[PDB]
Amino acid sequence: PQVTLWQRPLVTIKIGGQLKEALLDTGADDTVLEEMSLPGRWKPKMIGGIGGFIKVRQYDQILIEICGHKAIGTVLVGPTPVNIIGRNLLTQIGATLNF
Amino acid sequence: PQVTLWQRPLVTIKIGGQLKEALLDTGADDTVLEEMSLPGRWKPKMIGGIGGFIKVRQYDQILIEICGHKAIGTVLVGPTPVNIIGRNLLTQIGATLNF
Ligand SMILES: O=C1N(Cc2ccc(CO)cc2)[C@H](Cc2ccccc2)[C@H](O)[C@@H](O)[C@@H](Cc2ccccc2)N1Cc1ccc(CO)cc1
Repeated sequence: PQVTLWQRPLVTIKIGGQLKEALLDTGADDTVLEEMSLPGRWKPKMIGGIGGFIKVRQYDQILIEICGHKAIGTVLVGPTPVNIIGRNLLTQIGATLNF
Repeated sequence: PQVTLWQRPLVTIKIGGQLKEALLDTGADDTVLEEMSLPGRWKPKMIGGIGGFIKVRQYDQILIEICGHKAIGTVLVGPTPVNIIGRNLLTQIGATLNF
């Protein structure tokens, strides 16, 4: 769909059986989700944002369905205030930015 | 321009006589720029991100030129590590997200 930016560009995702809303975020290189139940192995990573750094657990090869579209990739889970879909998955879904 | 997201979507901007590069960011409601010299005065605000909060100065009715396109809006100037163009100006240059 084409999304104007008058309102935050929020999408529904299903990950790990659960349904969330997430922000489409061209400024994030990676995806980061608030804290959740994901099975399996992960690694601690820390990421920096505005405001400072958080510690995050990195899960690889996670399937996400985002709007109708299905991607697989790394998701970082951690204390974010918002769920962010960043460019590692945006390029799989084929999102583009236009002006 | 149509911009795919395999690299960070950066553009050149001109603000207050100075040239800078900034990130086009759909996750960000507002524009926040690294510390620089701007005329006029300003109001102090606090914004929160990952990591937490920062203290910034709001300037309003600032002219920015972002690729060939001029826009006026509020700009937050503060200790961000990256210059960010958020939705308040992305709206004025007519940016859309498409997938
Ligand atoms: O911290 C933010 N990161 C940090 C970030 C870093 C890494 C990842 C995973 O790779 C995800 C997010 C981005 C901007 C940025 C990039 C790199 C370094 C520093 C900053 C993001 O792209 C922006 O959308 C919001 C995301 C956000 C939005 C709401 C609440 C929390 C987080 N922010 C914060 C932000 C908030 C308000 C404004 C002004 O309105 C601008 C930025």
